[PDB]
Amino acid sequence: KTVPQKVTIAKIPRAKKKYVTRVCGLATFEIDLKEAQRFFAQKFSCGASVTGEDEIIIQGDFTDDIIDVIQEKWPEVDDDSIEDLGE
Ligand SMILES: [Mg+2]
Ligand SMILES: [Mg+2]
Ligand SMILES: [Mg+2]
Ligand SMILES: [Mg+2]
Repeated sequence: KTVPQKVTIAKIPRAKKKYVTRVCGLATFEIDLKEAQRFFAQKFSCGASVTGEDEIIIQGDFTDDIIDVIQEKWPEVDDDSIEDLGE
């Protein structure tokens, strides 16, 4: 319906690695993005930023393993509810 009248601002870091991994939709599971950002940063020892309403950016390509990491950390994310958009 009507899109909310609302302004958001976010700083987004320059990518220093060959890739960045963008994670969207954790908030639709009521996962707190600050908690998620902390987990990813500590888990991977790479930079992680909250960059959108429902969006986290991780420095590095973690697409081969991040689905299993997310599902282990937040097991409410069932197999039918998470996917790599590059595949
Ligand atoms: Mg991959
Ligand atoms: Mg692997
Ligand atoms: Mg899995
Ligand atoms: Mg798809």
